Amino acid sequence: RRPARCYRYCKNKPYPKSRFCRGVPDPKIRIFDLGRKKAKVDEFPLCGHMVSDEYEQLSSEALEAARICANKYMVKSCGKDGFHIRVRLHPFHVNRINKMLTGMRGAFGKPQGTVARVNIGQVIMSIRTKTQNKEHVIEALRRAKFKFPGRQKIHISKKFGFTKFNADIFESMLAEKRLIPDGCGVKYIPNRGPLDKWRAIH
Amino acid sequence: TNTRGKRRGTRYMFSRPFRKHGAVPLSTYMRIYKKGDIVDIKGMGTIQKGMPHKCYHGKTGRVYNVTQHAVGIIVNKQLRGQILAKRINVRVEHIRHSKSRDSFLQRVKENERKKKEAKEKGIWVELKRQPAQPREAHFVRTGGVEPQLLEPIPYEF
Amino acid sequence: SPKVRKVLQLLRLRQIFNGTFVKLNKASINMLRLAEPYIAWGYPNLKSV
Amino acid sequence: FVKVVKNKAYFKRYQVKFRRRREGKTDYYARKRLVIQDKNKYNTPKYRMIVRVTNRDIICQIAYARIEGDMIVCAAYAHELPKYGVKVGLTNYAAAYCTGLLLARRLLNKFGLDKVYEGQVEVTGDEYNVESVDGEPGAFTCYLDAGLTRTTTGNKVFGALKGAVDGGLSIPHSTKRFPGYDSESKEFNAEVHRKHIFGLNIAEYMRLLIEEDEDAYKKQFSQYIKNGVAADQLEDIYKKAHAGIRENPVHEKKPKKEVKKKRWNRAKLSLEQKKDRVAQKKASFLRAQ
Amino acid sequence: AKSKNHTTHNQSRKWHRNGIKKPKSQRYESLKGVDPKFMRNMRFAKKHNKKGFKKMLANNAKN
Amino acid sequence: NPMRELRIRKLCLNICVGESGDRLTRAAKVLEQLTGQTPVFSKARYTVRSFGIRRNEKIAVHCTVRGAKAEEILEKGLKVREYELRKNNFSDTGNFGFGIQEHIDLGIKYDPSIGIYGLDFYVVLGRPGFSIADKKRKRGVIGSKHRIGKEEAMRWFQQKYDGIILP
RNA sequence: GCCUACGGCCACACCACCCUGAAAGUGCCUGAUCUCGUCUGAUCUCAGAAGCGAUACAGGGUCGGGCCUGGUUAGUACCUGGAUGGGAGACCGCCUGGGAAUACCAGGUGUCGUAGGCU
RNA sequence: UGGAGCAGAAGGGCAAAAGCUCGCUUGAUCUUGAUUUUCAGUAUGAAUACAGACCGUGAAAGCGGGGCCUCACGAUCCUUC
RNA sequence: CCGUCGCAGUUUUAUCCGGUAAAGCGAAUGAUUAGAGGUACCUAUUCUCAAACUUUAAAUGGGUAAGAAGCCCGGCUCGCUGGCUUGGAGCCGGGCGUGGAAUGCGAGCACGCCUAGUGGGCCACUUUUGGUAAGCAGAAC
Ligand SMILES: [Mg+2]
Ligand SMILES: [Mg+2]
Ligand SMILES: [Mg+2]
Ligand SMILES: [Mg+2]
Ligand SMILES: [Mg+2]
Ligand SMILES: [Mg+2]
Ligand SMILES: [Mg+2]
Ligand SMILES: [Mg+2]
Ligand SMILES: [Mg+2]
Ligand SMILES: [Mg+2]
Ligand SMILES: [Mg+2]
Repeated sequence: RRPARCYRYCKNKPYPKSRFCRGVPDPKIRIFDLGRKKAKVDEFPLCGHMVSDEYEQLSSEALEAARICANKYMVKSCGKDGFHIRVRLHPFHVNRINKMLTGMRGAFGKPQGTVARVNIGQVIMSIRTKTQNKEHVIEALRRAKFKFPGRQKIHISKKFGFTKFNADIFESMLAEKRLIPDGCGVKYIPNRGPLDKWRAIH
Repeated sequence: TNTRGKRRGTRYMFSRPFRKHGAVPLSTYMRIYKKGDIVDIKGMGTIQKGMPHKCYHGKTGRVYNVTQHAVGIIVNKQLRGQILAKRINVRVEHIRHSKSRDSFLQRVKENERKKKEAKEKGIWVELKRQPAQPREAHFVRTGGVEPQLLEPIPYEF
Repeated sequence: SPKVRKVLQLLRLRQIFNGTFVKLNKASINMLRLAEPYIAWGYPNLKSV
Repeated sequence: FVKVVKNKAYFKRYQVKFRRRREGKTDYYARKRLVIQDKNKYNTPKYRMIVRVTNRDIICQIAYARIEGDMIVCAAYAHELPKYGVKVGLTNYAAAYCTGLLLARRLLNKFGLDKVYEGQVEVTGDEYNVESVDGEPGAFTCYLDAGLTRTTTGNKVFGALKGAVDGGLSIPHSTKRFPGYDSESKEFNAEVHRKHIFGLNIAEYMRLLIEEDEDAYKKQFSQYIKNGVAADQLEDIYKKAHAGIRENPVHEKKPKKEVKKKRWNRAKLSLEQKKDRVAQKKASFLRAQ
Repeated sequence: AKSKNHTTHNQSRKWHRNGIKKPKSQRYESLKGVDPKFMRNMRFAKKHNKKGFKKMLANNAKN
Repeated sequence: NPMRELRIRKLCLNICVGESGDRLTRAAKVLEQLTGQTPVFSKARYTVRSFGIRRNEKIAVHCTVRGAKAEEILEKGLKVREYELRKNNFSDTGNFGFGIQEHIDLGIKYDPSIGIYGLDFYVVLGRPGFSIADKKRKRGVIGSKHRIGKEEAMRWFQQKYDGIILP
């Protein structure tokens, strides 16, 4: 295919696979969660993200290659069931390609591939694991940067795993029955529902 | 090139608001529109008869003719360099009384009352509206407590 | 700009390096805001007047 | 299992109808065609006759629509007939004609048009339409608000209509829905209509029950016997009512009643009571464990 | 030998070259498109308006 | 209070024939002899090749009885069933029904002209006051503590007819 | 305090469930001779007043759903005008002004007019 | 709460409606002028609101001079009615 | 001359219009990831999106109004309107400038009458379409 230099910038409007854009091939990346996904929230407290710094288009080919490069290092350094990689960029923007060139007469091209439009400060790939595996996530996410264009920086989030709550408050909300784990994440329990649900918790 | 259809591009313009569908409320038909009053124009998709064109949506004009459940409006329409007084016929479901005109007629009723009440007392009151003047001088008490010191916060991720 | 060129005529500033006094109110400061790159105004004292 | 149709997203998108529609009282489709005045009339009142029949009472009103609500001009009820003689049977076609006649005579007495337009003092059940007199004030033009009733031949909404037209009201109508219109021959018989106006269809039923079974005659016409009303007295009872209505059509009410203003419903709980109720339930649940 | 299709680039300058002019507001605007039944009666109101000219002089004297 | 007594609102009989023609007009006379009233033909909603039915083609006949005649036809229907109904015959909405395989047991003598047909007896129960959800003026719901459940329907069948309900 | 008929605004009014309801009213309810309409007086129209508050209806309750209002998110995102600003670029900062919306949290939950009527 | 349908493409609109069914019908009729849209503010096409007739329908208020709205069409000359 | 008409590629005040940016999809349509609970679905959550999706929703922007062509008092005409001077519109007499936002400015005559040239454009900030891109092609200001 063409090099990623041709479809790196978000130059057109988002062109998703819809009833009007038919004939789109299947994306290269199909699995977004790797490792031990069916793990409790207390299993993997630490989480690290691959935050982007460019407003560009990451190809599904680069999303799959960076997924394998990060998985092959977490398996070799943290075991096959000691992490959970979640790719947080689904390729929805379809790329078009013109015919193998009467030159520009009817130049609207046919679908070529799919990219994921990333924003400045948006997470690309997230890895949660034990706290002592902090340096392994930084290196696993660093090796996957070379499989991506542009500039990305590795950030260790203050949240507890893949949840949206800080690690400092997570322990307190668990004791107060405000957070209950449901598989990979937790459910926020407000005080604004029927009281029967409150009796079931306690 | 685009099509010259009458309702081309009126997907959201003539559509009804969210949870505002159904039959038209009755007070819309109970409002009196005399000749010469300033009314707004806003097409309603519930009633397709007597529907104003997409150019007059959001426009304003005065009423010159009144018929059964329909009035005639003199609307200004700038085409290229000639603002044109258009005499259109729309039904009452697509018009509302301009509150700007009613707010001015109330200022006249008060101006005529103030200058009449001031003449009976001999005083002179003002009627001309004045823009927001620069704030006059004033004292600001600290209340004993010092002002809260602010400073830029450090950068976090 | 046409909007800037119209405000500069209402202030009688039709050429470079000319000055006119303006009675400051909300209807005037917003006119001075539409032409900030073209004007350099302030608050003159008595000696300046 | 089955998806909850009335889920959270159901009530978010759910647009309730009008209150009068949710209660099944106002037909808003026929209302805009009945109460809305032409825009070249400029606040000319468009009156209408509101005839409603409950299980025990017949409401006859005359109103015109306004933005702040309908303005009831005159109102006549079938429970006011005991003042004119009719004690029982306040929800029949003969009673509808009375409250309709009372509405037409009470309205004209309020506008002073009672001495100008009298309608048909003698009841014949035939087609009648009041005409305006030159030099005299115009006749009160009104329309019929039938409501949600199936307007078939014989509905009591056309009995009050006939009472209003005979009273002096100028209501456009026809003799097609009056009881006595043969749908096959397409002809209107006025003698059959006069029988329903004076309640002769009740007399033919009271006599038939006496000649068949007293046990059914007493079960069907208990209050007719309690008040002494017989079958041969029906036509003369309503005649004295039709005469007494035209004589004194004005309405008189009681001065006032000073009560203690006792509240009978339950007082709505405040915010402090709802919070404490939850805190007590939370304290009671953790205590039982 | 293609060319340009549509342009409104220099048109705003041409329109404002002489200024966008509104029609001069005239008292007693034209009564075109009014209700013909309304125009009939309004003509009769002016046709017989002199019929009460004597009552007008009598009422003005009372003031 | 007497305003909660379960009663028979209507008995709806159904004879769904596979096809129209002379086979269908015979079943119409069967309901006429039993219910004493003219039946109503039900056209097919859609077309089915396997069932051999075309759209808007009468395939069934149905009636409905309200007064004491509904209790008469139900008594003759429950007699053929030996006054016993399975527990699943009662719906959660308070109604129930059963099927008769031959109309000759209901009281209609067999004749060589018309064939033998099977009916579909369905009883719609109700309390006094269930008409508020059917009238046009001021229509309202029935209410939670007033609609018939499956338990009250089975108990009513075990009391008025003393029938046996199999598990 | 409450109920009718007609309404205006059309969820703060709806929905689920539970509790309570004087008096009148409303409704249920009782019948099919006439009016009228159905396969069937269930609906509809008509006739009536033995029965009760079961339901409808009204009021109240629910750490109720929704809805409504406000806070928060947030001067965040976005944006007018400006620069011989930065950067290979992608884009970003500043100047001049304008300024959001979810999640989250809190509060509220019909109201008004006309006429007649009950405590 | 329309998640169905409304002849068709799509959008909009629509629930005791504009959908479905039924019974009466021919406002899809005869006319004058004004107005809207494409516009040069010319024509055509298609629309809007009246008025004067003559009718339909409904108990009536009303509604209707084609299709729920946005497309579904044609100058001079000539022929024909 | 002040004053008053009249005027404006501009503000202010008052009041309308819109569905773009952004946002949302634990809200509808469409797309989409991973577990959990109850019994392949079903409930409660979770990841990522729309140009031909949207509950929300700007900035900029569009329309109107800011008086004598008015206000107030008293009458007249009508064949329209009609329970009733009841509307409506027109007309007549009398009374009342504090001209009833800021600023600038002379306007009007369908911006009169006749009228040449032009009807190959091109470029830049921003917005934006096709195209890998183009000293490319095509738009808005
Ligand atoms: Mg197109
Ligand atoms: Mg060219
Ligand atoms: Mg071309
Ligand atoms: Mg709640
Ligand atoms: Mg909020
Ligand atoms: Mg006509
Ligand atoms: Mg020229
Ligand atoms: Mg030329
Ligand atoms: Mg050339
Ligand atoms: Mg170019
Ligand atoms: Mg070129």
